[PDB]
Amino acid sequence: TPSMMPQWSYMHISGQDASEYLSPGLVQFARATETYFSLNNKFRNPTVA
Amino acid sequence: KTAVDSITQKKFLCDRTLWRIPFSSNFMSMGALTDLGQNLLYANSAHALDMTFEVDPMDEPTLLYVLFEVFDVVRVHQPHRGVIETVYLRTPFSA
Amino acid sequence: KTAVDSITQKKFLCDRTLWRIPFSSNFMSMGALTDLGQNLLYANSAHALD
Amino acid sequence: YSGSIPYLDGTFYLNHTFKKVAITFDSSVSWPGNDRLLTPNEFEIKRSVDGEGYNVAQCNMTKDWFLVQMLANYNIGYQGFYIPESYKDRMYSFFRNFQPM
Amino acid sequence: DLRVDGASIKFDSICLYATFFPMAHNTASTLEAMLRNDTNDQSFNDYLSAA
Amino acid sequence: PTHDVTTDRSQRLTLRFIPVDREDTAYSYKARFTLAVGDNRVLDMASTYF
Repeated sequence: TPSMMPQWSYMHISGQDASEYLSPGLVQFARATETYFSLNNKFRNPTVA
Repeated sequence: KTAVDSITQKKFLCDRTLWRIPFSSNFMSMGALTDLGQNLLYANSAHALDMTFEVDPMDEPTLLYVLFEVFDVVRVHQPHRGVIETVYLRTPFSA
Repeated sequence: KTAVDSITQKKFLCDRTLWRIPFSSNFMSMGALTDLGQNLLYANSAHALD
Repeated sequence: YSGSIPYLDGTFYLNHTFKKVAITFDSSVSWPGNDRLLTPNEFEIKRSVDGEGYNVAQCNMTKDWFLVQMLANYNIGYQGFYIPESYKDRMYSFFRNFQPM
Repeated sequence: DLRVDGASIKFDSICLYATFFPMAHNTASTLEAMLRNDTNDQSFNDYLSAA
Repeated sequence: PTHDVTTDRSQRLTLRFIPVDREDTAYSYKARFTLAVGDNRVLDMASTYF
């Protein structure tokens, strides 16, 4: 990988998932009050064919 | 009884859309980032591109509108109160 | 080009409904039974209404 | 009289005649308190055409009341308004029968 | 065209508006702490997307 | 939920902000504002409309 390893992985273009690159506390918190105050639309989920 | 000899014209209308062409081995949409974007042969070097269009004639000046479907992302970070920092990344055509 | 001086009126129609005010601290609907109902400021004593 | 009966039919046509409403407990407190709302001590539905500090959506409607009704119907507004979803809003709802003229 | 037809316009007053969720205070401070650490930054991607 | 959602120390629900600087020309109309989100709150652009 002579070109773009942490660059591509940085912007969440490819690699991990929202439930994987966060502190456990934040994930638990989102699970808690997802109903009346959403947050999920604030972080990309990369997808690769 | 007294009809007359005729020929036929055919055409169609496709207003309110765009013409699309994906970039894959089989034109399908298997993911947000296609496979061929990750093929080395178009990824580890440089190449030149040529496009040729042929369209119906018109009477007055027109414009050809070309969109290169690409990636463009922004990331935002807030370390301390009262300071906000951002980084924009543009995919090919970032110059 | 011959029109005259004018003023403007505005109004609205919203037939076929009810006007609601729910019991909450933020007017949301987080459950059939609401907090301020359970809240001991209005779940421990008695008062009158106007 | 033998027309439609609003008290049982479900048809109402007199909502727009309200001006203002106030609530009080034991002659000392306002049910929405702690300065939650712009006109803290009383809900404002439609100001007279003159009171042009607080209209919304080109009708003669106060912002506060619009916000309150929208929220109490669909928990929408804390994340910016938009057309509510279809299934969540049925015929007798609020947003289906709102007309500005 | 509307430049030659004498259609004009004049802005007088402009204001700005916002609304807040009256979240529980300590919970709000917890959320702020949860979000200020670097490894939980935010990302966003315009739709259209292209040149 | 009974608690741990909504405080009751007095706080406004909606904020109105005034321009502090405004400039005009034949075509442009420029404005500036001091958006001051107070201590211990969270605000969402969404709810921002000129």
